[PDB]
Amino acid sequence: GNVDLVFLFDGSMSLQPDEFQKILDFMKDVMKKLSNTSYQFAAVQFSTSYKTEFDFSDYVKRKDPDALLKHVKHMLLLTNTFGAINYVATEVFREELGARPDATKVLIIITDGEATDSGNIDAAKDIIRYIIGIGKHFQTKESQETLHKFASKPASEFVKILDTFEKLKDLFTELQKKIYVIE
Amino acid sequence: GNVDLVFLFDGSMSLQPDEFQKILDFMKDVMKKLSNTSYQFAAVQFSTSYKTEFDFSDYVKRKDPDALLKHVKHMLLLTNTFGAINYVATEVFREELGARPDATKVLIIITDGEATDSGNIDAAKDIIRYIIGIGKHFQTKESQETLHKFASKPASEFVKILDTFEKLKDLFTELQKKIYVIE
Ligand SMILES: [Cl-]
Ligand SMILES: [Cl-]
Ligand SMILES: [Mn+2]
Ligand SMILES: [Mn+2]
Repeated sequence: GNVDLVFLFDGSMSLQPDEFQKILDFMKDVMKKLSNTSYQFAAVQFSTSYKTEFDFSDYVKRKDPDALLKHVKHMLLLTNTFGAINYVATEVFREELGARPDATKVLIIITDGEATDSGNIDAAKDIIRYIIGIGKHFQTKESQETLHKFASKPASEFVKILDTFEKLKDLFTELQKKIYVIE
Repeated sequence: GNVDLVFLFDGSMSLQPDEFQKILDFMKDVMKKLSNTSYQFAAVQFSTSYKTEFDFSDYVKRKDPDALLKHVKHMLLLTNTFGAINYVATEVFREELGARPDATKVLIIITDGEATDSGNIDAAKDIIRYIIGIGKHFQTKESQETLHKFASKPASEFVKILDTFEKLKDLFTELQKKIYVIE
């Protein structure tokens, strides 16, 4: 059926210009591949606070991915992941913002560091949540587990750990192998 | 998993140059949208006889549909669909020709007239068969009914009827709404 997918990307102080660009490229690639499908998209940059770069209505109005993200500016601040996730659940997934009523909700969280805040993401528990942890900040198994709480279960399918930002290209390659025209 | 898909397109005399071109356009549109996925394609033109325009190996070596179908010459003869389907079953789905051993076999038959031969297609029965009947030769319930025996069950899912070749543009729009990234 319909799929309303939200990209919640890390814009923290740790990211180098090229790394931030690779995150933007990844989001665009998936969007272009899935253009003219039953998917609709929204994008929110998060660091210390949260900013919807374009919401569902924006995408519907102008499907152009490159145009939708042409305005993004790297925040360069903290990594308040609990707040960011709750922000999507209540401020982005809204009918008035273009979200479709009984559409399946999906969240693709991309981050390069552990969350600097805490609390709960209970309000977002019914959204299908994928998280992509990139870079040396996720070298240890300990740091990787910290991401499970944000993603759906099992972690084996929903939590993806990438050692480099270059690997985002590999991940896109792999996701395309999972694309099918369903009966 | 892996999907080996063969397009079997009508090259009969009834087809005008632009109608035959729209059939090719449909095939290429499909292939382009499904590029870099688990799908691999082969195309066979049929009329009085049959011709593999490119096989699975060719597709793999040069994944460019436009380049893959540039030499196609409209046969302009009859409509031997029974023989054609049997040819795909035994002369196209072959590992030496690029077909993957246990990939799901799918056959997309595109035609604008009733078969001019008879027999059976028992040998192609394990292949998921879709048939697209286009035009004036299918304006009666009887003519449309004859297409059923070539496709998988139920006909309501595997038989597609288009009043015009223009409609192949519509059909492609429709099928894309069924494109999803599987878990
Ligand atoms: Cl950081
Ligand atoms: Cl004909
Ligand atoms: Mn960071
Ligand atoms: Mn014909």
